[PDB]
This record gives sequence, structure tokens and C-alpha cells, in this order.
Amino acid sequence: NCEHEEIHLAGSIQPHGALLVVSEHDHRVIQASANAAEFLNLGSVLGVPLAEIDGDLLIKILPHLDPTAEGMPVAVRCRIGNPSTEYCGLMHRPPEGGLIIELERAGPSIDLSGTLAPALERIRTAGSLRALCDDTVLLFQQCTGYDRVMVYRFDEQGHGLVFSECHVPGLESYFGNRYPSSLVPQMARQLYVRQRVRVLVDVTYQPVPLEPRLSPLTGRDLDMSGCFLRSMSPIHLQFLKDMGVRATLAVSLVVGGKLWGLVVCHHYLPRFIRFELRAICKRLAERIATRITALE
Ligand SMILES: */C=C/C1=C(C)C(=O)N/C1=C\C1=NC(=C\c2[nH]c(/C=C3\NC(=O)C(C=C)=C3C)c(C)c2CCC(=O)O)/C(CCC(=O)O)=C1C
Repeated sequence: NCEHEEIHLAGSIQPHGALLVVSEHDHRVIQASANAAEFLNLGSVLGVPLAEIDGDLLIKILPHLDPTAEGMPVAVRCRIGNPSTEYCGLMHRPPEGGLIIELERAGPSIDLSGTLAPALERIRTAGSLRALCDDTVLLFQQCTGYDRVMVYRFDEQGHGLVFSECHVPGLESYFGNRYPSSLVPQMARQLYVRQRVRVLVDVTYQPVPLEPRLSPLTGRDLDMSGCFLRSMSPIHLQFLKDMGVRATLAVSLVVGGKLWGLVVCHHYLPRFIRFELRAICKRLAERIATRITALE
């Protein structure tokens, strides 16, 4: 590989959310995505006390600063800006640099109450790895609506194999395509064991830089490992562009503390899935990984 890119030190986000970094000590915004004021209908954010950004959010965050009960990551409802809009704030604390708050607009959900159950039933009947993975791609396509859904399985040589696939009729089948191990570098695999869902809304996005780049607390790039808005590796973006894919969802399948494979979804238009469905996807994949585990 390909093992040298520090993909967690991206210094920028995708433009469909905003990112704030709050000091644990004075609770001011010490770093933010450059779009944050515009996205949040605020005049400014950098250097502003959280009390001014939104007092209720500050009140929400304060208990999470107890080192004996940090209770993160957490997803909180908040209302910010003037005019005021509802957001989901996904908050976590990297080892250094402060408290990160990533904000997505509240919006329409996908409703799963009539369709999740038959898809899960099918998974439960699966008696082989083949059946389980075929049922996985159907379940994730039903739940998420992506144009193509795959189980990308690492073989005994670490090559990537498109082991199961479904797609909307007329699209290309990648079923059975096999790829070099380096297309998913070990460093990326390692991150994906911890950060189990990635959503790339539009491959062609213009990254939104952090301001400042370097954390004022460390003098170093911010650790964005846990950021769902993180900008992705340009080499990977180029890969997807060369295939004509516009958006992706990827969910880790973790077995034995290692990346067994991925549920990989492609869309030919921009696509976002909101917090709750990302959480559901993560859990569904953990349940499937328990089954794989058992199947050998
Ligand atoms: C030598 C390094 C690389 C080459 C060559 C390359 O093509 N990519 C290389 C590095 C990275 N890949 C990263 C992530 C990644 N790559 C894949 C590969 C595929 N996706 C597909 O849909 C298919 C085929 C159908 C292939 C072969 C996947 C699945 C992923 C993970 C994607 C995700 O989680 O969304 C990567 C890190 C990206 C990042 O997270 O920033 C690098 C550096």
C-alpha cells in the first residue's frame, strides 16, 4: 500500500454538516469548519462561547465533561441559529484537541416499520455464508435505498472480493469482482474497526477546511477519526469517480477485532442517511458479524 496517508488528519469536512470543537476548560469554540456560521445561521462561531451558540446545548454538554462519566459518543437534539433550525449534534471527545460536535440538519427519516421485518426474517433463516451475505445486501438495499449494495469480503490473501451484490435493474454487476488488498489499506481497515459507518454524500464535493487547521490546544492536526463528516482520501474519491459512482455508504463487518469485510453501497446521485439509520446500519452489521463468526 498505500499505508502512509494519515486519513484521520484530513483537516476538512464534507459540506453537508458543520463541525465545532469546544474547549473543555473555557467552553469556547476553538476550531470549526469554515462553513459553520453560514450552516448554523450564526454571525460567527470561532472564539464564541458555547453559551452564545446555544445555551441549551451548553447545558446538555456540561455533564459529558465529567471524566468519570463522559457518556460519549452521544447524539443530542438541539436548536441553533437565528432563524432557529433543529439539528442532531453528534458529540465525541478525541484524546486531545477538545470536544467535537458535528451537526446535521434534522430532516425527513426513512420509515422502516413495514419493511425491516421481512428482510430481517430472511437473514434469520440463512443457513450458509452465501445465504447470509445475499440476504445482507437485500436487507441493506431495502433499508437504505442505494442503487447498488455489496458485501465486500477480504479473502485469505486479503484481496477484496465482491461476494454478494444486488442492484437496481439495468446497472452494472460488480458481483465476483476481485481486487488487490491495497485498495483498502490496513490503516483504513484499522480505522473502520472503530469507526464503523462512513457516508460519502457526493464524491465530487469541495472539502470545507477547518479553521484554524491546527488545533490551538496541540499545535497539531485535529484527530478526525471519530468524525462522521470527515473528508475522505482523494485517491479513494478518484477511484469512485473513475467508476462513475456519485455517493456511498459503507458499514464495517468486524469479526475478532478485525475487518472481515464491508457492506458497501453505491448511488449514482448524491445521497445522505441521517443519524438514526446510520446507527441502525451499524447494529445490523454487528448482528450479521456474530452470525458470520459462528459460520466459521
Ligand atoms: C494504493 C491505495 C489505494 C488504491 C490504489 C485505491 O484505489 N484506493 C486506495 C486507498 C484507499 N482506499 C480507501 C477506502 C476504500 N476503498 C475501497 C475500495 C472499493 N470500494 C468499492 O466500492 C469497490 C469496488 C466495487 C472497491 C475496490 C473501499 C470499500 C473503501 C472504504 C470506503 C468507505 O468506507 O466508505 C481509503 C480510505 C478512505 C477514507 O476513509 O478516507 C484509502 C486511503
